Amino acid sequence: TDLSTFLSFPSPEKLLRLGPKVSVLIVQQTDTSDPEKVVSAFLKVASVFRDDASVKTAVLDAIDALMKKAFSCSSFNSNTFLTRLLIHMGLLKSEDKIKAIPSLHGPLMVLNHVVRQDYFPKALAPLLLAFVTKPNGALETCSFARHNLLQTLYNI
Amino acid sequence: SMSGIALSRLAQERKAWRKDHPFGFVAVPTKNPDGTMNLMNWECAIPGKKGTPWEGGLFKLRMLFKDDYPSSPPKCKFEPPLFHPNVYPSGTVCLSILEEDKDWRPAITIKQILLGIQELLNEPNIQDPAQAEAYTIYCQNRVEYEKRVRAQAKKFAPS
Repeated sequence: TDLSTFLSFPSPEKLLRLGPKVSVLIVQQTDTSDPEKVVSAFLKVASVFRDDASVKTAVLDAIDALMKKAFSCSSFNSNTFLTRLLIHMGLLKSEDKIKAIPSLHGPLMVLNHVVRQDYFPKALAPLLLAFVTKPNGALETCSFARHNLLQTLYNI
Repeated sequence: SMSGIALSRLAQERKAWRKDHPFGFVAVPTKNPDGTMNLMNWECAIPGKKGTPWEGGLFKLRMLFKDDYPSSPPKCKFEPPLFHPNVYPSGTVCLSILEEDKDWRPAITIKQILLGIQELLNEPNIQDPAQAEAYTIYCQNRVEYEKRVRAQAKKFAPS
């Protein structure tokens, strides 16, 4: 109902408004077995991330709920998740030729957190490493988030 | 919307290929459920370039042509998909000459296409991958990579 207006036009404000149960809502109004689905909910929520304590907590909790459930469902294929994820972030080209998200600071800040979590399948690390560490990829500079991510990834 | 010109070059292409095609290579028009030929959908095979770790493997790919051909290049898809940095998980091959908006020409003949794809196997364009697995292994552990390729060639060797 109202969660649908947040997903159409992600916003840090609209996010806070969903209330203390955004964790449960996102997990419910989302098909956590379809890789393409989860990727969309991930990127969207991830584009709302920000340093503000209020928001930061909300976004990372929602993601934890979303991905924890996703990576748990046997039917869910993490490789497709990653692959499609790299796709939407415009790191990995595709056949459908999907139009990549505008900014990448949000997903990269969330990915560092995500990757540090247990629910994250460690065999995905290197694939992600290779594209986040791809020197000529969409990533064009000395990102701050990029360094932490990368550091965490090699550390794995 | 105008396949009359297509079925025409596909017919002289079918001929040219027969008078002289590369060794071990295969390229033949599939058969329609009725029994008649179909110069639109082709079943091919490329044997690993000798000396490379692809050596001895028979790699089958499908060649689908649009009603645009030769204005447009065909869609070459490996059946099944192959472990290779420039091959999509779907099987589709990502080569510069198979993109109408790029190095593709109506002059390009099947023999030229299958050969270009044979070359692409040993010499991949890692600058722009179409698959994550092959790419990751290629950059991080280039030796494990070759091992994977050899095991894949063997798996596709004529049994």
